[PDB]
Amino acid sequence: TFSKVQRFWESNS
Amino acid sequence: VNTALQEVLKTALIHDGLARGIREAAKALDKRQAHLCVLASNCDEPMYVKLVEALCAEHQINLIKVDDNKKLGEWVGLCKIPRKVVGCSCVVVKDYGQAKDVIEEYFK
Amino acid sequence: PKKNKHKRKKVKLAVLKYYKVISRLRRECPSDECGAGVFMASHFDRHYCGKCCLTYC
Amino acid sequence: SSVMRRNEQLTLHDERFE
RNA sequence: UCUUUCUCGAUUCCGUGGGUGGUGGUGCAUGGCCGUUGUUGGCUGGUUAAUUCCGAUGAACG
Ligand SMILES: [Zn+2]
Repeated sequence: TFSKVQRFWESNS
Repeated sequence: VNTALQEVLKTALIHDGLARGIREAAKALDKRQAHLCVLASNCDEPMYVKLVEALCAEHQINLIKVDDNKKLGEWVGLCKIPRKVVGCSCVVVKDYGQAKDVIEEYFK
Repeated sequence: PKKNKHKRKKVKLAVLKYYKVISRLRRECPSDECGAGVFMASHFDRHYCGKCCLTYC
Repeated sequence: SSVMRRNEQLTLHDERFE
């Protein structure tokens, strides 16, 4: 279980 | 030999590859993309008469001599339909698009 | 002081002075967009070129 | 493209429209 | 703009006519379009004392 930090790294609408 | 020259300048006008004026002719000549050059023989000043074939031979370009300039000018599209009749003394065909083969083995 | 229009000077064969006999009488521009055919204007104290202002004094 | 033309009396320039 | 030649090259530029004339101005008719003539619901950010400031972000009834 990973790639949630990568999901939160994308700071765009 | 003029009809072959006429059709090769006509297809140069079709493909927009020729350059009109001794300035544009010389720029096409010395940048090593020219294919053939055409010089009028009805010239007064002899300074530019002799250097054009020197430029042609320095860059290995063939040359065709024409007696008239106004006929050459109206063939290469310097007139609009004609009211204004102007003619050029030098024109270089940088690239082509049957009788062009006749021209190229007339060069040899 | 009427609005006269400037007439360009019809210089006789300004083309036929950058070459001899072969080589270039003037310098060649070392620019990336153009060069080696764009003749380098050499005025009596300075220089002047075509496009991207590669100027030497 | 059309179907009819000026038919005869020669051509001068084909014109580059593309 | 006044000297010095570097470049783009037909995209041209000089003069003359009581003949039209043009980003011409102005008045009439003219097609569309705004506005003009009730009722009930329903937070990534920096910032200030403060759910503070700026910054992205809906439905029926007569
Ligand atoms: Zn140069």
